[PDB]
Amino acid sequence: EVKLLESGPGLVAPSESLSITCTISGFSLTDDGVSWIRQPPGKGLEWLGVIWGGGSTYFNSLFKSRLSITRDNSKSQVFLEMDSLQTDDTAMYYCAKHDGHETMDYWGQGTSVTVSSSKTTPPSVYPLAPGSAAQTNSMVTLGCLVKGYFPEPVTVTWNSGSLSSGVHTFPAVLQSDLYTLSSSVTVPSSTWPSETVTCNVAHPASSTKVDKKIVPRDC
Amino acid sequence: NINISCETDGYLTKMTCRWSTSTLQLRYHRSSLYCSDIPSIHPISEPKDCYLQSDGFYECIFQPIFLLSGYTMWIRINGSLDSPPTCVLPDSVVKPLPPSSVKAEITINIGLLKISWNLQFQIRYGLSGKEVQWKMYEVYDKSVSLPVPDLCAVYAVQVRCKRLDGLGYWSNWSNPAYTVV
Amino acid sequence: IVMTQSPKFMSTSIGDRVNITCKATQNVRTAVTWYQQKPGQSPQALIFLASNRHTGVPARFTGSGSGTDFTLTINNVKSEDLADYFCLQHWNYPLTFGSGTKLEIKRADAAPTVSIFPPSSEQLTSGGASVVCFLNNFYPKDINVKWKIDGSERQNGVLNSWTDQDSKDSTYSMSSTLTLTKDEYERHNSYTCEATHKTSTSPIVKSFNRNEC
Ligand code: NA
Repeated sequence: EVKLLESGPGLVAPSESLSITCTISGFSLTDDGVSWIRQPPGKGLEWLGVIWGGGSTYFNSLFKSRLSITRDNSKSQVFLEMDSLQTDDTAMYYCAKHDGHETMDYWGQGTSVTVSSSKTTPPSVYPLAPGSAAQTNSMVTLGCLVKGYFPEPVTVTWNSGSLSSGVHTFPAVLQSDLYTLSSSVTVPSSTWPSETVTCNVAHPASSTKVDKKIVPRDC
Repeated sequence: NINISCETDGYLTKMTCRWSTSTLQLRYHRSSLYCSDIPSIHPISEPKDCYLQSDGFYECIFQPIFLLSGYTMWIRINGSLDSPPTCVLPDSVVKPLPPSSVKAEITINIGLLKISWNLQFQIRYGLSGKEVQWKMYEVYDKSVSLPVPDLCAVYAVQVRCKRLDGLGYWSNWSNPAYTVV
Repeated sequence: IVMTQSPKFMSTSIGDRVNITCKATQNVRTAVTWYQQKPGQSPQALIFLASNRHTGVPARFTGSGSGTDFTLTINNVKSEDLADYFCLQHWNYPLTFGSGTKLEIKRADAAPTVSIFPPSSEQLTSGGASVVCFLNNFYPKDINVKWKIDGSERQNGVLNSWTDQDSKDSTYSMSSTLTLTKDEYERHNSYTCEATHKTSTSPIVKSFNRNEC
């Protein structure tokens, strides 16, 4: 199946450069084009440029003074470079495949890019165990509090993604130039604490991966 | 003004296009689907390398080929002018490979020439002679059995094929097979 | 070339039909693609070349139009259709996208499921104390949360965050976090989260008492 996956830096300081790699599979870069598009917070999508199957490159006039798009066919990678970033270059950045010269058929996952003179800060990950395991409707809720990180994002899973349907992960908030978010998971009371529950938190900008088991409070 | 004609190889690995007669550059626009009722110049295109051959034609190779994508092509001529565009669906300009392992057998007790090797076929056979005198037979089916004036003569046999629906090119004639009895 | 989508938001109900339009400032023939973008996800193609379905897109999505006027129609709306929908023209450079129309889905009123959590040991070791209240799977979006410490209302140090509408049941959820110093947390006893929502005249109240082994 066609897949595109961006790898970028998370954070760029003002006036420095952004480099992103888009690794593709399930097609060849020499048969179709790959574009870069960005989505700034709360704004419309903006096409940055394309590198066509035969290798010609077209850029949006707004960015041609500072973009490069290149590739390495042998490694199935397409590379973006943008120079001299400023605050308003903060955005989610995507690569996307073209189907001939008439549409884009698949998009990447996107990689978040924040432009700021603040420094990368990993989160504290705090397990949230209730006052007791006492049930409501044969259920119990646990959680996870992920506090004081920069830049966005963090991602959270539970039991390595085995627990997904009773989960709510909330958008992050700003609490003193750092982000905080939480996540709740609701499970049958017969399964906790009798079976282990663990929130798994990633903050890629800091290369952080942390697991925190939820431990009951009896003495 | 400039005619571009194209043919897809029988292995379905490429399409080869040719044209003949300022600086000149073949451009193409590939559709996610087919060819519209009326071909047109499109703002989004790419160039192709074409090379002048000894017959006076430029030849350009599209490899690999998207068989079911409509390729609209034209010549950009340097201000700039575009020749009238044409659109081709590569699967429709295939030239199939010839039938292979052609066998030609006369069985005496049966009294027929048996030849063996979605498509239609033409068969041609004649006395193995000089410039052979060819009779031709058409099949719309694997193997056919024809009468011959002389069960002891040696015949030469060739088969070629084309899409049963009549689109595309005929194959070359297969390498001649010779009867044995 | 500017692709204008005038509706920023449109509200529908499960099983209804919705029209999303895009108008180009120039003739883009049929080179228009519609995308769906669900919350926290990448765009995915619905319709390309104005009216053709991308692989796997159910028949209840259709597209029409050519020239400058284009429409995506979503028949028989379902919960998973909760998303942003926007167009692309792919006729000339720069390639340009419409700014999007967010689809919102009406449903029946639903009371929140409330749960309260004391600070972790790990947090208390670090010198901080956050108390968290989850208010899950409710409708509509408007909701009031009050925190009380030993019966007296506190609003300083409270941060609230709402999800988007759920893709399965179209509800909202919300987290509310009250952040204290360890020292202030340790000087009080009773912590309460009180939710008031249109579904009842009485607030939902959850509480705990600070307790150590
Ligand atoms: Na239990």
